[PDB]
Amino acid sequence: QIVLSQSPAILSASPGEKVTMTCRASSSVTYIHWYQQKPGSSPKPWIQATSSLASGVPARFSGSGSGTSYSLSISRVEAEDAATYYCQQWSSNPLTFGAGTKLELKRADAAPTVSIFPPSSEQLTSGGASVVCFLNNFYPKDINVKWKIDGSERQNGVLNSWTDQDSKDSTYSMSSTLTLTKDEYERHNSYTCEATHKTSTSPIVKSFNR
Amino acid sequence: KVIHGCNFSSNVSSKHTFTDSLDISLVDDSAHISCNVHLSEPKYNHLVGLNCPGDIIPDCFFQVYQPESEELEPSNIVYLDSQINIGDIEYYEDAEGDDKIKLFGIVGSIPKTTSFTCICKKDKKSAYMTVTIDSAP
Amino acid sequence: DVKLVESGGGLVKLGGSLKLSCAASGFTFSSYYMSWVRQTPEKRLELVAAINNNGGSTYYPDTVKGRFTISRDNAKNTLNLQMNSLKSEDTALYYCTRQHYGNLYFFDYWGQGTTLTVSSAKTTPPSVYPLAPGNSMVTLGCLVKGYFPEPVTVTWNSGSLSSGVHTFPAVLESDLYTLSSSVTVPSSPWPSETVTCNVAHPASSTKVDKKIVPR
Repeated sequence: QIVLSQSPAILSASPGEKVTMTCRASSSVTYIHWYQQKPGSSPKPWIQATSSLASGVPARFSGSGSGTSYSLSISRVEAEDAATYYCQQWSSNPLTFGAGTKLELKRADAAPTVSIFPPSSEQLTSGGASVVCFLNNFYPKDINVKWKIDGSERQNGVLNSWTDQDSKDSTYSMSSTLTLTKDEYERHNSYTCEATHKTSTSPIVKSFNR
Repeated sequence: KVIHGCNFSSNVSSKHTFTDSLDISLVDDSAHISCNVHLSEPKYNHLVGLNCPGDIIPDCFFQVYQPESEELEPSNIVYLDSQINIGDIEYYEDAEGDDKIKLFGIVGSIPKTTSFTCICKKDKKSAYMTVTIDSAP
Repeated sequence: DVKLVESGGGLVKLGGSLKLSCAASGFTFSSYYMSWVRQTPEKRLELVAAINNNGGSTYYPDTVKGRFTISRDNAKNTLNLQMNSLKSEDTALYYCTRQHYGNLYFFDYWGQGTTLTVSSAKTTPPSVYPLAPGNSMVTLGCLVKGYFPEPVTVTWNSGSLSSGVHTFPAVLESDLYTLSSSVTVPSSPWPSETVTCNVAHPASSTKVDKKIVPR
């Protein structure tokens, strides 16, 4: 019932930066605990009872707050700090957590590499047709994909998937699939996936003709 | 004057004397051991406190931690002034090397019997003092 | 060392029941409060059930109250979670974690978790479709569609093609999963040299190799 709102959802930082993430409660809480989680493992104790660091947590971390507003700060970010930080309260039942703030490492802006793929002959024999669009190795995370069949927009039948930030190059990738029946796919001729990213005001357009 | 409370430090050349002691440096890593203090008088003229060689949670004794519920219910951090409900509490702090001494002084009766807690951490070791102060019969 | 090891997770039909267990070691189990905390696919953490040190008091949020029962056996150092009338929204990674009154109820140790998947879908092998273009670098793909349950492993050229590969997280589509995998190679080795995606789905004992040929 007590809602903990963590902001920002994604904290982009370069190593060396001083950063702060906030935990705002819907009603007053008498303390906040913080936990750190990295992909592949469980949450770990990080800050106990608002400001007391857990064992082994480096001195660059600190926690503060009271009432409805708490925070976690890093005096100088290190690459190993890239993780999700969760805040947690237990001032009334039920005990609740925030949705997490993911501390993400910055890199130079990179435009996505867009590839469009028609449905395979194998899929067409089964009565279906999936048009796939890959938007690879881009930065920052925010991106938009628009599907156009013969110039007209289409929203239904689109499923999207996003990778986590790459551990080696710090980029993100996205997959977009438009699923149609074989009959629906054969009514039209041109298929287009449009990629809107902050790296350019003009979207990257990839198309094919059936 | 004796301090009714817990000395969690391992030092003997201190200027503060505590009624109870629990050497936190000898508690296991990842353990949470209690040191229980109980005051029972019609009228008090007492010092209550702790000596902790590490972090103290919460900001004792201006703030204290509520006693443990018998039901599955949380314990919150509260102000000691409102917990024991007396308006003239005196607070004191001291430090001896890495040891931190936090005390409060109480004079007179307490309206209702009350309990509260203070937590001491040192590295991976932890101990906590629970205090009960009785109201007049 | 303090250790918490969960077990019992698996696939359960809608409305089904399942029992989770957690083996605790390396500490005085009976001195700590124990809880089951789940992590949803969107990475939200939610308390499911809490029990005090002696087992006399429990708490459940309204999302699972009446359906779930937490218990502990302080003679065996075990924590159990009996889950009845399971719903699709109960699909999550379930962690066993401890707290103490004397640490201000801080979850200072957690297990690795046990996965629960609630679905009435049957085990289905995947359909593997090649993704070929209809430039200096060519991007090829592998569309893996309509399988259940997760996971599917995707490699390229039996693992020798490791650079320039991204496998996208699976999405739910008609109660079955669908994912794609991307591979980037120069224009010179393709189609001059073979590029094949190897998809394994251990739940249905299936392995499919799909060679990518030009359209």
